Amino acid sequence: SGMERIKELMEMVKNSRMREILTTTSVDHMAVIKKYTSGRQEKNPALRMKWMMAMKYPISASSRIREMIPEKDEDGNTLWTNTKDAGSNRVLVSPNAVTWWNRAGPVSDVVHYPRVYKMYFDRLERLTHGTFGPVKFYNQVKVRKRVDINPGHKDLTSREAQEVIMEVVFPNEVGARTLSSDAQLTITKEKKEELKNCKISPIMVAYMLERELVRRTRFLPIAGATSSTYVEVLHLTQGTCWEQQYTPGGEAENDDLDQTLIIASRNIVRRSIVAIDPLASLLSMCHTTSISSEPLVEILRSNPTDEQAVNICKAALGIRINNSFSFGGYNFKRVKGSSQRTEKAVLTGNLQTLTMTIFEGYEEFNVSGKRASAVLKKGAQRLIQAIIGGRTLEDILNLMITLMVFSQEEKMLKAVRNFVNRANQRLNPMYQLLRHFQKDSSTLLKNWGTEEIDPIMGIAGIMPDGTINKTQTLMGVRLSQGGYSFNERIRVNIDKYLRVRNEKGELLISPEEVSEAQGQEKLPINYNSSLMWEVNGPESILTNTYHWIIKNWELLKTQWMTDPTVLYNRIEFEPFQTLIPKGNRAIYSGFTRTLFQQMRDVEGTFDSIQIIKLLPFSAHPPSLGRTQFSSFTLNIRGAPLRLLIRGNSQVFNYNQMENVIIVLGKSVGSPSSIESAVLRGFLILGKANSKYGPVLTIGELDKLGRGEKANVLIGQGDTVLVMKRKRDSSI
Amino acid sequence: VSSFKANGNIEAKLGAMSEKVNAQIESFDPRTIRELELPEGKFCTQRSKFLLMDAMKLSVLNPAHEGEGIPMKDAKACLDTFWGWKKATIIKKHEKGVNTNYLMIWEQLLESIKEMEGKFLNLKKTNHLKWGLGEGQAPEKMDFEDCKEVPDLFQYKSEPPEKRKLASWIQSEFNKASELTNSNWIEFDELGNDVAPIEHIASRRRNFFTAEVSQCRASEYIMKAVYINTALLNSSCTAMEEYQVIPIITKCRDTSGQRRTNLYGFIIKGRSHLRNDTDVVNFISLEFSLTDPRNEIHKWEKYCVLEIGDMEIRTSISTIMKPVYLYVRTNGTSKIKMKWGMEMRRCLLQSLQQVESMIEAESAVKEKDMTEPFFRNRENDWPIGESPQGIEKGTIGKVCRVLLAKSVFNSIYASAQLEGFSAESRKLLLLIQAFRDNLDPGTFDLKGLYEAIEECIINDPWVLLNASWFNSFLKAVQLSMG
Amino acid sequence: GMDVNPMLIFLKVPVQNAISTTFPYTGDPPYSHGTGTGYTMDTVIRTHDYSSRGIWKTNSETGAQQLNPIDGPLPEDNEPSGYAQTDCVLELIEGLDRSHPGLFETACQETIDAIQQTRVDKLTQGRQTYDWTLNRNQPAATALANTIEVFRKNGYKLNESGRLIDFLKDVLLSFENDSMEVTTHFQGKKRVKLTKKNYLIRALTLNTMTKDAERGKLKRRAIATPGMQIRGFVYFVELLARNICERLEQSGLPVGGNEKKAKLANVIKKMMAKSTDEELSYTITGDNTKWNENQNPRIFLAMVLRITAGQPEWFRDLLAVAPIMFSNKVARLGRGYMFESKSMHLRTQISAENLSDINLRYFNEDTKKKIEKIRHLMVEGTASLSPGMMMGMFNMLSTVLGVSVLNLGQREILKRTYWWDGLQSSDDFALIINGHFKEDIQQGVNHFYRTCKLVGINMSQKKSYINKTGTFEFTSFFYRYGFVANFSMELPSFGVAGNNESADMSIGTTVIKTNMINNDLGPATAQMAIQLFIKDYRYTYRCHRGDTNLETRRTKSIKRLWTETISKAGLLVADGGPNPYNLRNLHIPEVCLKWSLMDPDYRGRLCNPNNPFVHHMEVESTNLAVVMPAHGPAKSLEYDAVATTHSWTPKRNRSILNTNQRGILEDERIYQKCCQVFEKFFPSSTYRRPIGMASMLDAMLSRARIDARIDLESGRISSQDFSEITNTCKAIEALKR
RNA sequence: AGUAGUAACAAGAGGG
RNA sequence: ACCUCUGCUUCUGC
Ligand SMILES: CN1CN([C@@H]2O[C@H](COP(=O)(O)OP(=O)(O)OP(=O)(O)O)[C@@H](O)[C@H]2O)c2nc(N)[nH]c(=O)c21
Ligand SMILES: [Mg+2]
Repeated sequence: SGMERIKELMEMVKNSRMREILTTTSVDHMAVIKKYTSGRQEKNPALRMKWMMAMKYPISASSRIREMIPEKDEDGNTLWTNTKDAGSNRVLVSPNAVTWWNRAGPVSDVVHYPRVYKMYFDRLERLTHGTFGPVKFYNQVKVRKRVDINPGHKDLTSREAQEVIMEVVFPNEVGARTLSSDAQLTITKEKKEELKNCKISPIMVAYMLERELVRRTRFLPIAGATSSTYVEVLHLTQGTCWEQQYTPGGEAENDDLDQTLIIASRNIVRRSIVAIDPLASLLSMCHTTSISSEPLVEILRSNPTDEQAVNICKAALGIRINNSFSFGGYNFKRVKGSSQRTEKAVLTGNLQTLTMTIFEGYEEFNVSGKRASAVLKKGAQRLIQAIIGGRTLEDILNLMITLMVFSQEEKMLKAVRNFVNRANQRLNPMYQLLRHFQKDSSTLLKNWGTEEIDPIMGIAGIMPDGTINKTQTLMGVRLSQGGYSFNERIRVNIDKYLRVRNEKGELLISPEEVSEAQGQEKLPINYNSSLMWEVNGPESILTNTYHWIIKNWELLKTQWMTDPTVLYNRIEFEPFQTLIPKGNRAIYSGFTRTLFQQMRDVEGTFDSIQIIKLLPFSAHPPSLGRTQFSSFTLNIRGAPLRLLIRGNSQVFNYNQMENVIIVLGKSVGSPSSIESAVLRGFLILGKANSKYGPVLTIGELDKLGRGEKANVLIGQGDTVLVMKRKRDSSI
Repeated sequence: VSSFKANGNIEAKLGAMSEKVNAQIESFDPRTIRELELPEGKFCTQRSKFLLMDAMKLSVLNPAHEGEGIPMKDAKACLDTFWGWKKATIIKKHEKGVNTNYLMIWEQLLESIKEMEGKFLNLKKTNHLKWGLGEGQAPEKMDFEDCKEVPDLFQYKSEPPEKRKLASWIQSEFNKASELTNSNWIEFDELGNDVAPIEHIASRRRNFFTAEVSQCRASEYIMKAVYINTALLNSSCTAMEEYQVIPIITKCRDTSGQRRTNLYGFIIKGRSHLRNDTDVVNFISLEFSLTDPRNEIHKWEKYCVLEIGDMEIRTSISTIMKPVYLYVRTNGTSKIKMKWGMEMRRCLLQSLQQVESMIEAESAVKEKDMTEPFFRNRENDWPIGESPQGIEKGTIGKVCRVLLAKSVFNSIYASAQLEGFSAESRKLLLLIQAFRDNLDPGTFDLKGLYEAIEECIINDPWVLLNASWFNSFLKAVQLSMG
Repeated sequence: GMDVNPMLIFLKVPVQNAISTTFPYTGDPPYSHGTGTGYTMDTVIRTHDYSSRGIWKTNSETGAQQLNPIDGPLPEDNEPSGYAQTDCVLELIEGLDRSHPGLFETACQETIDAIQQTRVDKLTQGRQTYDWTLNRNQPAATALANTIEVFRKNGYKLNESGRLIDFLKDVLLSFENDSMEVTTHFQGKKRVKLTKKNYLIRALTLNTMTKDAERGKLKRRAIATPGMQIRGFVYFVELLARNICERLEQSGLPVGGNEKKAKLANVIKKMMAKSTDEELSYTITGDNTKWNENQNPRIFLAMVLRITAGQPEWFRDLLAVAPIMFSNKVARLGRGYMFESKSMHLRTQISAENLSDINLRYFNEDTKKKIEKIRHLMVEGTASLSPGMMMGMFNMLSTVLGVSVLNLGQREILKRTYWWDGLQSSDDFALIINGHFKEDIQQGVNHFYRTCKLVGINMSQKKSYINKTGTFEFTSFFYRYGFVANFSMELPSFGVAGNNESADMSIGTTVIKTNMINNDLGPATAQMAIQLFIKDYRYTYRCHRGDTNLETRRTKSIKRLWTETISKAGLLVADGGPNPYNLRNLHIPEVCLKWSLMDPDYRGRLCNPNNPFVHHMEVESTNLAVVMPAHGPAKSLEYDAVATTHSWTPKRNRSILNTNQRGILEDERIYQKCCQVFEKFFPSSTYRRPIGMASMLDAMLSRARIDARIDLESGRISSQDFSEITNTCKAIEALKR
């Protein structure tokens, strides 16, 4: 219509003030005058409301209330007055007016409410159809992470959501820029259809659409699954000392499932490699494990994920594999050659040390895709040459960039224009270098170079542009055609130690190639296995192992005294082994068992805390070693923690005052001057003594002799009198 | 700045700066530190807005009477249960007041109640009532130009508070506050039905909680505070020109289960044109007690106490007449104080969150819910008190009530003294903790820290007690160490 | 004879694990009564005392006495000192540049981009702001409006572009005016001409007042509010500093609670990994004393010039403005004092301005001494305050300074028998010092402390302490081998928020839920918190369940609604309904939770979009409350709620009706009228602010014309409407003429 | 008087 | 003596 609004305007413009304002206030300046006010933000709203709710007319309502409801109700209550609220034409009304309206006012229809407020109603749906398992009690470290908080988002940026909401709610006010993406367009169609004829305030529609469309996150202490449908009920599923097992109603994302499958498979592989029979152990865990009560076996049967650990599990189960990995949404299959993982430091174009892994060796790569394909060659941080094809030039673009990133070349390293987030958590390096060069090739292409390709009337070229050129191109870039048999899944076999070979006997995958990254599952994994602690996670491997030792201490102690080697070999210590760097397991064991023998040998120097502390490190065939250790390294979420041999550390300490052992900050309960189990082949006697010569490091005790007592900087600022023992202890 | 390049600039000036600029660490050993010094002066006196341990109630079991719920009607029904009235006399003078005026207010109140009709009661603005409620006591406001010449024109008194020292009554009140009564004081609104297992677990724990707390005398005070402050804020807002009477009522249930209405006395609200959130409403409180103030007058400095009747006690081998007193007081509060008093139920949360965290910590290590064990296997497993013999331990039930009482007293006796005392002493607590954890603690100006704590102990009875408590803790820790 | 002592629990329970009991936040916090003039004077005096050994100058433009302690004599004792050294500051900032290659350049480039993009209306965000046009505090937007208006009347209107930087240009150019004209309302309206000097003093003015409701302190303190001339310049300086702080792992700002906790944990972990097993490690739980009073504008000028080295001169000069203005600031001295006569039972107000020449007989000894010291600083009713940073505001930039000192502690820089790292957040810090022996620790602590002094940072020796690494405190976070909970900090947020019925329900359940997740609120206590909240809500809003016999102004109407409802379980609590909440559904909006249980007519009334109660303004401020935590500044709180008839708005304060400023209410009413009708033509302007130089009227006319045409050639409208509109448009067109 | 506590309230402002 | 208005609005920053 537009009938009454223009009449109003006419009316207003009759008035001189209003005409002046309307004629001398630009659209920009309207933003200022819209907020012009004498009213201030209430500094104590709780008090003010308590005060005002005692008053007859504390509520301010549109003046039209006066024609919409009676002045008084059946009971004699005045419902509205003609007093203008300060600064507006709203009037002062009673709360009785709100109730009146709610019993006797104009009934509306609410067909759009579920659709506009879908984000909210969906929460209730997921709960109404959720299932509760039981409550378990235990201590678990809840690590603070950024996590998603709104299920059902469309993964739009704030720009793209704005653009979409403008098209949906206010199409004629869009301006010049209209929607690129097909994701944007298909959302626009749907929403336009769902919300047609909608008479709810477009403010609420836009507000809700914005909340719903944009992925929002938050930093929270979270122990379990990090998916948004789990985050949403964190208050219900997780307490300080408890877990309420629960499954929300509705379907999981395929992305969350895939991600969890990879985490599960890696955990299983990593646990299995440290068992006496890895394949037997992996198969066992494959057959007992579930993700959200789905058997892992079924998932592995029907899930297309190609990943090293996943493929090891598939191999074990007789499932055919595609011996490929994904990178940036494109499937990669190495044709010929191989390379080597190497940890080295890299100065980028930002001017930044960032020391993640490199691939170093000859590797031919066939790369399938959505609408594109290519034949990338790679040496050591080299793009030996990438011939790319596709339906559109566009589809050749995405993959073009992806492949320059993937090369690891110095020309893309020194071409970027940080390595962590704000919480200082390390981020994905060879995926972020892609994200950057995604929305800005500019520098890369004009810092890559060009090439003068021969007439060879077939192999075209792409320039530092996107343009096509005849007998020039980028450094090692081509545009040709070629690329069904890439997707064919092959039958493989797998040996006791998880080596995967094709039917011709060629090595496809080895457990050591499996990424060492300890991720966090988006969905709950239940191993249901005697080989895995009931409580998942590396922190929990630590707390559970020590908790278990302590609670079984009487048995374990007598086993320590009578039958050491059986104790060392117990299966409960194998998960803990996965936290110890592979290269240290044997020497750490050797060191530990020797210290334990010295404790046995030198009577009256028993120490239960020292035994408990070091015991897990005994669980590996020991090697002979000279090396003295002041600490053992554990790797917890990609970061070394050091457990000190002598006394308390941040990782493991005994607190006198509580009389409890605290492990990564969690209590796991509790069970002469001579220390028999700190140095191999020495005793600590007590306080250092100037009347026994100067202070040596540990690594200078080297050349002492039986009976010969020194002063040592033993650790954490202490100096102690040691003595090289007269006899030895053997293992 | 644009061409600046550093070359030993910091190092040079460090080498030119006096060694008196330093942060020398002094080793911290709780065995060799002194107790906090408390202020000296007259003894501290009561400053709650209502009587605590000394309160007396007239009550009606299962009230039925016309208009059950209407405060004044309930009050009359409670009054009607008492037959021991008698001509009022003054037995303990408010030294600084016109004690005659207080007597006359009581008589006026009683008469006006006797004759009231309607649901509310506004008292006549007699001379005695206007005095008690500070009518006209604000100086007439004038332009400076018109009074700049008055000889005694002066800045408002802006000086440190008068100091007062600890007296035994505050500890005694605290003891009583943490004790069980045989009445349930808290009635809770409904929850949605329990569905999740954790909900069922929580409701079992919650019921143990209420069963420790609902009967706790601290919870009686909560209900007194919430009722008084709610009625006084509503009345303050709606009857700004009226001397409105507010009966002091709570309702409880016996352990038998029967409802009971309780009348403790009355409040008379003064005028209440409250603008700023600190602006004062004067009121008079008139509260029943069997306590004879003359035995402990320092507790009752601001009160005029009347003898108003006798109470028959009858073991039916004897029967004895117990004087009934009326504790009468001018007092004041503000919108900010009333608001917080209205919210005193939050004290339940501070206590129970702590208790629950203790149950949960143990549960984690035991890998099971330790609620029933904690509440049922009453070992004395928490130090919560001291006798002449030494440290006494109590059950988790006792802990819940002591922590509740602490929280409730923090609300009743909220002060800047308490704020600063709490924050500064907390550092000293943490230093002691660091010593006991073997973390080799050090200070930079311990003397300064002590002065920072001690200047906060001025005259407030609760702060004086909390300072005393810190010292007892320090001594106990010292005894357990050397 | 057993005496109960709750402190004895600490014999058994580690202090951090029962730390909640040391926080008395169930009682009302302390409030100031009356003037802040005494505290303001205090602060002004202290700030000068700490810098007293510097140089005095008279400002050419304002005549203000200005003390300069920079590059002054070096500290000689442990008292708070302002003798920061330019060369030492520059060394630290250079050290930080070295440690973060490209960081300054990037942060600068982001600021330049922001300068170009930022709209004038950005300044509409903010709280009470000194308004030089009124010589009074006003809301930010009103203060902005007033400055813009007075500017344009005096010939400054580069800001008509709509860009912030053009308003900044206007600000500087305004200082050339011989005679800025404003209008007072005599005690009516009247033209006042300010001298160039008067205007400049007002432009450089901080208003001062006392801080209420602060916890943990016996005594009150003064705070300050700057005006509009400075605010836009502060905006950009702090944006620059923010960009830098975000990339500093030692910055506590601007990350919030959980992320701050993550970053502290990280830094311990980092530190511990980087040390050797033979090193000792100690943590200082650290507080700076007299932070605001000892930081110096001149030093921040140096920091800004250094950080922006190599950048375009226009940008450098732009950023330098805020520091320069702060160097030349003055404080309003507050409301003055009240006096009283016992003999004559009277009382009177004197002004802070009166203090320049009032007879001193009226005052107590303390106050009289204050006034005597202040007099030499007074200029046109204000006190000169060149040193210090009373108003604060450079939170981010002072954090950069602190971090720069932390950054010095790397082993490769120091090459000593000790080294350090830590976290800095304004005037809180945690320092982790490592070395081989205790004497290395002491030396390192002395090195750190003395360096701090050389740049005007003063560690509080009374509030700080040191222990072996493992436990520490940082901004009422307590770490005992990992952060523990402090539930009591949050207790004040448990209650009825006082926004409206709808918002308060969602806020109340969300508070319980977030405390379960973050502050170890146990499930039993959480259930009780639901029950206690519901009760408080029912009493506050008088919305007791429809089957109850409590008498209020609302009870009769709610009972009717009750007796007339079939499905009573569908009634909102605010409509006399039952509480549906338990632990499992705290994250579900009430209206959603009861939707399927509601009588369709009730629902249809409740959710009628046509109702006259709801007050929608803007998408960007929808479902937003402001809450005041126990500690720290006021915060926006998002809540989830369906807009209903319970989403109402309480009435405005009416005290202005009795004042000279009552004309403002009418101006407000007009503007809203104009903005509302505008929104009938451009609905989208409630979502995204419209852009344009066109007048509001020309924009609306063009919209009406085109809308009527499409209406016609879509079928929606008849010709005998399309006539009426296009005609009405032409009348407006002419009436405009 | 009382509240309070470094300065305030114990009604303010306006009209007549 | 009456009449009228006001109850966060000369005072709450970052
Ligand atoms: C850059 N890449 C990527 N890539 C393989 O592709 C896999 C997936 O890449 P990614 O994004 O780093 O994922 P991933 O390593 O699984 O991540 P994470 O282990 O952190 O969970 C790598 O683990 C690696 O095996 C490579 N393989 C070879 N041969 N050469 C290369 O240059 C590269
Ligand atoms: Mg400070």
